[PDB]
Amino acid sequence: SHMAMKPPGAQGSQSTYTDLLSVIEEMGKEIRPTYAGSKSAMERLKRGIIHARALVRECLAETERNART
Amino acid sequence: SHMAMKPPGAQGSQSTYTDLLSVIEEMGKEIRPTYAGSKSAMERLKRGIIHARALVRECLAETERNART
Repeated sequence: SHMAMKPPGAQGSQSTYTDLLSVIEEMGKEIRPTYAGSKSAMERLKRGIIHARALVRECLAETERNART
Repeated sequence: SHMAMKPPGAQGSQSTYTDLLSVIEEMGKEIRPTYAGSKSAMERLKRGIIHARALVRECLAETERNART
């Protein structure tokens, strides 16, 4: 683990993978309307997990070949 | 069958990023009690996004070194 209290933001210029970074936040913000009983935002929140589940799965393939530090 | 194959760890070279694939689905399980008004589960859902977004930017460090899309 790494608690980035002093981060570089991200700046990982890899759009297809940065979709994953985006989706985490898109869900993260729409947790509040979901919690307020909005099934519309809840369905979007779910669909974010499906989107991000596929995102990680596809990236795993080349990240296996990458695995850099 | 179902369009969601789950490989735990074939080649050991995507291991920290495999944890992220777990976190995605573990946010998926928090959605239903969050929507049902459970503030504890909602906090676990948000802290799931905090965990997930961290793991993405951890990889973005090495993923900017990579350049596909």
